[PDB]
Amino acid sequence: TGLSKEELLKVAGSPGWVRTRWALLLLFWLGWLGMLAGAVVIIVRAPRCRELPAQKWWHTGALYRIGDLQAFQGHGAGNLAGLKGRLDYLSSLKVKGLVLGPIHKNQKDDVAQTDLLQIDPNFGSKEDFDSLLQSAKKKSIRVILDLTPNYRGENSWFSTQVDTVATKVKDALEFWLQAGVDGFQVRDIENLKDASSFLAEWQNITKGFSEDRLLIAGTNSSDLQQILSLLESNKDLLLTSSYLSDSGSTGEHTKSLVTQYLNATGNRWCSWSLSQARLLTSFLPAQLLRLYQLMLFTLPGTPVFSYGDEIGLDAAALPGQPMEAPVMLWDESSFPDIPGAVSANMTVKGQSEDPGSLLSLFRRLSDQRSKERSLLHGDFHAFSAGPGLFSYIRHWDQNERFLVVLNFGDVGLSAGLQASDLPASASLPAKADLLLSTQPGREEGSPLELERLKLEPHEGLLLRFPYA
Amino acid sequence: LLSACTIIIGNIIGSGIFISPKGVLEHSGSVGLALFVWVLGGGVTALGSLCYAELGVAIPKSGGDYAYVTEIFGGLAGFLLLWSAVLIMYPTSLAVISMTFSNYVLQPVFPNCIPPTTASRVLSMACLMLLTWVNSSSVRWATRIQDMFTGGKLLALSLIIGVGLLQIFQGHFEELRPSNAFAFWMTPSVGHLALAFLQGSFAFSGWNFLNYVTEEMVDARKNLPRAIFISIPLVTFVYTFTNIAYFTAMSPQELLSSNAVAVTFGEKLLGYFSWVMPVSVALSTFGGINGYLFTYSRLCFSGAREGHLPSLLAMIHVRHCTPIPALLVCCGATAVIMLVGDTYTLINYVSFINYLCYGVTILGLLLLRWRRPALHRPIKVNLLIPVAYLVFWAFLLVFSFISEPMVCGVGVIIILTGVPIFFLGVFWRSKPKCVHRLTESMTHWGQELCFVVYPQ
Ligand SMILES: *[C@@H]1O[C@H](CO)[C@@H](O)[C@H](O)[C@H]1NC(C)=O
Ligand SMILES: *[C@@H]1O[C@H](CO)[C@@H](O)[C@H](O)[C@H]1NC(C)=O
Ligand SMILES: *[C@@H]1O[C@H](CO)[C@@H](O)[C@H](O)[C@H]1NC(C)=O
Ligand SMILES: *[C@@H]1O[C@H](CO)[C@@H](O)[C@H](O)[C@H]1NC(C)=O
Repeated sequence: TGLSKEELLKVAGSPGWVRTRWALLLLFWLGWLGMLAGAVVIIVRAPRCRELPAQKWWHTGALYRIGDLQAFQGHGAGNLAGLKGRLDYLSSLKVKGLVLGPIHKNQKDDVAQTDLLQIDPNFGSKEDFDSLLQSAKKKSIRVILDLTPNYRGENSWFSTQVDTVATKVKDALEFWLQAGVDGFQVRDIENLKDASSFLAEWQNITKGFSEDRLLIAGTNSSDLQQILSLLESNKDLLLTSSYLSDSGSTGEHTKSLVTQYLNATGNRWCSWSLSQARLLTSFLPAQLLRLYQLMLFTLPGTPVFSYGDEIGLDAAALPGQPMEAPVMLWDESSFPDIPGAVSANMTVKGQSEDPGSLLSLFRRLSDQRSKERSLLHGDFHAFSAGPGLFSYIRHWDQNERFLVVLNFGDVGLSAGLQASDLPASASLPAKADLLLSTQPGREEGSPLELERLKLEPHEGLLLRFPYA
Repeated sequence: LLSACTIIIGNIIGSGIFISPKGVLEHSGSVGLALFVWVLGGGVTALGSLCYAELGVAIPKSGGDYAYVTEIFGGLAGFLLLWSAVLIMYPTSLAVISMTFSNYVLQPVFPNCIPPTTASRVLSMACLMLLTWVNSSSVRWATRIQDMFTGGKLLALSLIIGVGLLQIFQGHFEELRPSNAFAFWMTPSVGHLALAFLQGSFAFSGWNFLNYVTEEMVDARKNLPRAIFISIPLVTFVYTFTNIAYFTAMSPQELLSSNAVAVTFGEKLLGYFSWVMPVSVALSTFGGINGYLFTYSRLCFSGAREGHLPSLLAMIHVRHCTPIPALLVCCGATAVIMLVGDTYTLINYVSFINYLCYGVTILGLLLLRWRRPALHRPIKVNLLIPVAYLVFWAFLLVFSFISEPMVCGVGVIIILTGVPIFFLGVFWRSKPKCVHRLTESMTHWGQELCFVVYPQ
């Protein structure tokens, strides 16, 4: 081998090399100090995270109204105990609440007889309700009771004086919050005179017990003025109204309805539903159901769905079902009155194993709404659409962005996406992925151009693109 | 025996439990599958360690895989293994540890949005330069700081285990129930299990280093197998308990969406005192880097002792007796690789090459057993252990090439490129006056620049 001797190296490295090492050592130390300084400078001048808004429990999923327990299960099982076996199914839908009932004792149009503190024995006993809460609580399915004083009569608030009715509601509240309910709902507040004062009082009491209790109000008015006239005093009140009841099959009109309603109220939390106690199918055709369900989940708010909506159940398309409380179809034998009148597409059993079924669309959408940060509390920005299109972006801070395009028309169009209508941090990209489409025939997970995109009639596309 | 046991535990344990859980979870798809992967890795590392111990007690020569492979196969395979050591596992491991140190430091500052890449890379490089200078400065200081680093890492692990025990005592085991533990959010394909195993085997890396020091204990034959039996299952249990504590602390998405598991664990479970423990994990990463530098220098000494590597990589300083050229070379190599990719890809790459080298050496042991049965071996192992290791290694490698082919392919390319340089360096022994003149000129320039001499 070849090397320099220890004594030879000492002689060689003595005269001038010592200065070189000190200069290199000083230079390397100086570079390290500046390198650390640069990182701290970059760290200080770096964009900061946005604070989370600390969402409540009625923010991370839909609500699943249950108008009548008798028709939810059918004959021989219309009881709270029988309902306890359905919570596995509901948790598959991943709803975050049930507007159960109403179940208070009410024979017919009798103010004195009507007692909101006692459960009617037909629906079960108090122990059954308590057992229902624990199973629901263990499954994180918060139960919301309904407290409409008159549900078997024509008028929901009686034709007599309403002051005693108000006291009954307040007495029911303090009792039922003691029981352990996680909210309340009152329907048809049009017939209630000076309803703004009562709503403020009830919301005051409900929020007084805890900060995780909500009050839900429902009225059939379809114009923006009375809705605002009811929300001017109260700001933390979920109000379900027939505001979107009329469809018109026009994307521009729906775009106006949603944008104006948000603009009038600012950006407060809302609840998106087509009525108070009616299903989607009462106002829409068969081909629009897969379209509206995509719109309701992706909009900023808490979607409210009636029972039998995930399957698109209809009462006018199948005889023997009253329009108020259609019988839920659980299987081919769920309607024994008219055998052979039901199919496999109209039952939940026949749609759980079908990827293209309506229920499958519900389950994947409900999953995305319940977990993604953009859909939970992201900002909603809607830009210019086509002649009958409707599109918006769901962005939140640095998290993944979402884009949804809906074609309410019956004629194939093009995207026509226009820039200069989004903030600099939410600018659309040239290429974006594709999560799901309302109809089969599209390649999921395939990045798709955003300038030559074309819309099939009655089609809604959900697309995702991360920060740009 | 107990002192050797502590040596094995200290060498095996390291800042791998702070990087593994996210990668293991992202592929397993469920808590129970992740725990099964952890325990399977903890058993397979025990099997490999036992077989390596048999090999080491068979040949009293020291040097680890390098020496054993040079003995059984020859010069070509030994130099290929040394090439893989100097090029892949040491630099990638150092880069990974530095990157996780930077991530763990910067995560509290930015809890939800990812920190800028430039700041993280700069911080990692600064930590690396500080460690290289510290190791070049002295040796007694270096080992004292290494001991306190080990103290910090064991303190961090003990606090994590204690907090997990306190939380499980009070009754927070919602995720651990079989209804929620086996809540698969994605069907795991065989490649996903293979990649999860590769990610989770990074925590056990370094269990081979006991063979690197085979020449410095008394009565290795008696204590060594018992040392493995006491040590490695204890390490597996410790990792299992740490994963259990992490899972009681969070939820699948609540943990996967985190760039640093331990800091979020501290900030959501420990409370206001959380600030202390990320410092502990950073100190653990410091210790990992220091130990890796020590093993690197010892490996270079062993490599230049035989003569495939140039002699300049084993020279010590005249005063401080430290091999600064190798340290600078590796610092440059890791600084180069760091500014390329991410922790996930680097972990997959280094774990795959780790397993390839382990399988190659184990096959060498099998070949030695078949060819030469007559030599005195103090301990004898039943053939089921090596055949099981061979079949698992084969399945793992085929799964690795099939699932994610780029990293394994490029690693194979780089190790294969070590053959022509070996042939032109060692197998080509008639170098002309030009090559010898260039070699001696570089030698003298290195001597006069670094002020280092050949060890006596
Ligand atoms: C609501 O409750 C608070 C708490 O006592 C009270 O001060 C306030 O006057 C109440 N408002 C109404 C409208 O009852
Ligand atoms: C809404 O309720 C009012 C009150 O009785 C009624 O006059 C009106 O016809 C209802 N409209 C609809 C669309 O139900
Ligand atoms: C909201 O309404 C106000 C008042 O008409 C108008 O000036 C403003 O442009 C509207 N904003 C949007 C986003 O429509
Ligand atoms: C299911 O099949 C029935 C029978 O032909 C049909 O009437 C119905 O439209 C089908 N449903 C869907 C969603 O295609």
